[PDB]
Amino acid sequence: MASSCAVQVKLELGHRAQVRKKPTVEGFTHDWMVFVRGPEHSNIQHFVEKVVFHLHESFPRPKRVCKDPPYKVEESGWAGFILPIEVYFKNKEEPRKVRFDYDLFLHLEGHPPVNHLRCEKLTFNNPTEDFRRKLLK
Amino acid sequence: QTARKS
Repeated sequence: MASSCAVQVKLELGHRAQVRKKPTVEGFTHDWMVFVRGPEHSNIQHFVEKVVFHLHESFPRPKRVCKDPPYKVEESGWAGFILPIEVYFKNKEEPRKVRFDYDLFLHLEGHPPVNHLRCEKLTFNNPTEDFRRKLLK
Repeated sequence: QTARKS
């Protein structure tokens, strides 16, 4: 009653994009990889249920779902887009998910490859005993 | 950066 708890977890979202040696048959010029993980190789699976990357409609079966680490999608494409990522938690009370609009951008041929890192600090105010147990790993 | 699609 007198105490109160805020748990903070760090998440790392990022992506890599490189112009291919040769395009694919449809003219896909880049190979990219997008991911969600924890800093310093920490294990977020303790509290992460699944990660859903929402690709752009032009990909076959755009809803890419990783239920286990590594939480990443490897694709080939030709243009950058905004990529909704949903992170689902091993809990039962709101929030059960968190959403980020991830900007999956590509550089032009002749320009340096992308290696991008985006930080996010999530704060859970007074979670359940079980959920706090897993957040703390 | 390259083109973007919507």
